[PDB]
Amino acid sequence: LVPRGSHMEEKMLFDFIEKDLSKSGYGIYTNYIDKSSEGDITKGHSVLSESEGLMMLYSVNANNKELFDEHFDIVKEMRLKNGLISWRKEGDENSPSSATIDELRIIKALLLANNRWNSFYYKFYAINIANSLLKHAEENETLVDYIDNYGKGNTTTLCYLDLPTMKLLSQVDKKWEGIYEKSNSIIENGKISEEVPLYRKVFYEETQKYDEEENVDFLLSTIVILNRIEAGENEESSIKWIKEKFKKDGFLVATYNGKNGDATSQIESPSIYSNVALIANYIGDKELFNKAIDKLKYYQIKNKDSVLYGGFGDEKTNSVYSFDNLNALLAFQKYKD
Ligand SMILES: [Mg+2]
Ligand SMILES: [Mg+2]
Repeated sequence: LVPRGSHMEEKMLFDFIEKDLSKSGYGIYTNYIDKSSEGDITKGHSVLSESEGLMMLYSVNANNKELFDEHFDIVKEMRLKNGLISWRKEGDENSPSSATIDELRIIKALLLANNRWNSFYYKFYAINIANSLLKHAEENETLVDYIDNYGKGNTTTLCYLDLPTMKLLSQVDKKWEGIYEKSNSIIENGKISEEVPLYRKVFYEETQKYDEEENVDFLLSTIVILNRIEAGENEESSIKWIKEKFKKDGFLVATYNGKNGDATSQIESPSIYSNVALIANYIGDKELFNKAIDKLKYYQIKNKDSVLYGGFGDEKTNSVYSFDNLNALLAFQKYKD
């Protein structure tokens, strides 16, 4: 009953990300190794604003203003002439393109930071980004995924529709209510089936229709589900489906058949388990939460002699993805034992 080694997993994982996947003043690397042997992967030590946005969310949750500011300073330098944050940098070069989901994740961290630390600067900077999203990515109240200096795409991935950020934005300015309402309508009209109450992957603004994939991308649906509930919307049937599936298979994998709900992949991911844990945390489901956390504990590299100690990835090849590690850090942050 006296806690022993509380927050150990979080510490180990933060230590790995800070010492082994980061460079001071530069940011969080996308992969542990910049170039794989044989050259298949080549930009491992680029920095994604995805990674930075995740670390900012973690910092505000951790009430760590110093760490928050250190990653926000890197993001400010990734800002492009259109007001959006670049998707990626390599050394000193920013990519001229942006993804809506990264912009919205950063706006969310900034608005949370303003609420937490009473610092208007974060809020004003978030507004600049948000106004640029409206100017550059919006079409009939729908935000499209992709934006560069020449124009924008015409597809909307449902996991990009960050309802919680749009809700926060609506509290600052009413123009965001229409965006929230359209986004939520896209989500609500995109259920896969009654048997498998997960979500479509993409919405096509031109036809107002969804993809027709037979398989559900599970990670993406967990993102949509987490977004829905944090914004106060209803996900009772989807969460039941996840809880039943996790209970019956004993694991969750990358894809399921949209008709009958059978696993169609053998691949597990720390990002899937992270999201399931964040969902369970949010709704107060302790059993689901522990089940998801147990998977993350199991896959975390526990070997003190591995350079990957504390992290997630393949010990044999030193293959590591920042995205899985950062999502795991967010889940372990909720784990109090
Ligand atoms: Mg422990
Ligand atoms: Mg280390």
